[PDB]
Amino acid sequence: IVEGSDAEIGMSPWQVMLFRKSPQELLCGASLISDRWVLTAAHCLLYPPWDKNFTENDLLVRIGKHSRTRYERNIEKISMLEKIYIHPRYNWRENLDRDIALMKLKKPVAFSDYIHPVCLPDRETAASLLQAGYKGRVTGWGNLKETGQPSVLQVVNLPIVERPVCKDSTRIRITDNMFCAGYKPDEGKRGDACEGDSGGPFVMKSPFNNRWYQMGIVSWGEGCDRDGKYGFYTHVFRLKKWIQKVIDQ
Amino acid sequence: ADCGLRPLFEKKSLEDKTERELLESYI
Amino acid sequence: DFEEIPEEYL
Ligand SMILES: N=C(N)NCCCNC(=O)[C@@H]1CCCCN1C(=O)[C@@H](CC1CCCCC1)NCC(=O)O
Ligand SMILES: *[C@@H]1O[C@H](CO)[C@@H](O[C@@H]2O[C@H](CO)[C@@H](O)[C@H](O)[C@H]2NC(C)=O)[C@H](O)[C@H]1NC(C)=O
Ligand code: NA
Ligand code: NA
Repeated sequence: IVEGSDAEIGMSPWQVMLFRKSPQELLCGASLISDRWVLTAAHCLLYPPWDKNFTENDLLVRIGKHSRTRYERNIEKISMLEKIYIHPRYNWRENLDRDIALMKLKKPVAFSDYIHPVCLPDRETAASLLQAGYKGRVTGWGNLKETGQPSVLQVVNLPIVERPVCKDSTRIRITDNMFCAGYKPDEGKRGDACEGDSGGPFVMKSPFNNRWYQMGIVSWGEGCDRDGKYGFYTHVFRLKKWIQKVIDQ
Repeated sequence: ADCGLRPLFEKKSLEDKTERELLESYI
Repeated sequence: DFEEIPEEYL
């Protein structure tokens, strides 16, 4: 996260860290949507251009974390993956269209003050909150700058941007399964997700029922926190049908 | 269920330092 | 630079 701030304790209890077993390292961010399901970006698990193609056994998910590198004894919980599910129409060849994936845990994780699931939006929630100007929150343990690593989870609030503006900021083809967020140059304020933040959640707190909803997933960007550029996120609601089908199994 | 309600915040009626910024943007 | 995690997690 570039130009963000240290998260408060228990501020993002659904935050999940995808951890690589062998070379123990940070693989991506993710989110907890139930005691047995974790949501993340498809490119965190599958991305042929970089020869990335993880299997259930290549990684672990660490839930309830704050510190990036420390093993948080008595607080974080480490889970193994039973199965990975990548959206069948995930477009890694061109623009990361439908950049979403699900991971089923071998055993349900126990909720606590630091481990709690985030809500997934319904049609009305999406319709009412996904508006240009409305701010969401992005969290992650990724790079603090484009070109280092944070000590603890970082957080930044960013406004959703009008589709025309998102489109005119890049050469990449944008789809309805994406939305972009970030401040414009004339708005002064800054902030963006960066390398390592992939798969993390873009959340919004409903002013109607005061619950947190995950509206997006950190998907892609060109550089980090560059003027005239924006971060792009997977449109969670647009792909909820797939999510429900997988969970319903 | 109780999704989206944080044990250390919503559940205790405590607000985090920047959530108000989000609310204020929902004009 | 990550702290080693319990071996029980493989
Ligand atoms: N919010 C911002 N700015 N960045 C955080 C997003 C993290 N995702 C990636 O880096 C993904 C991961 C998969 C490969 C590369 N990639 C990128 O975003 C690419 C842009 C395009 C790659 C091909 C598909 C369309 C998007 N940029 C890398 C970079 O700018 O450093
Ligand atoms: C990515 O890895 C998966 C396995 O994790 C590969 O899937 C294989 O698909 C073939 C289909 O012919 C099956 O017979 C194999 O059992 C699957 N697993 C393995 C380990 O081969 C997949 O081919 C790899 N590449 C891509 C682009 O997905
Ligand atoms: Na364009
Ligand atoms: Na920018």
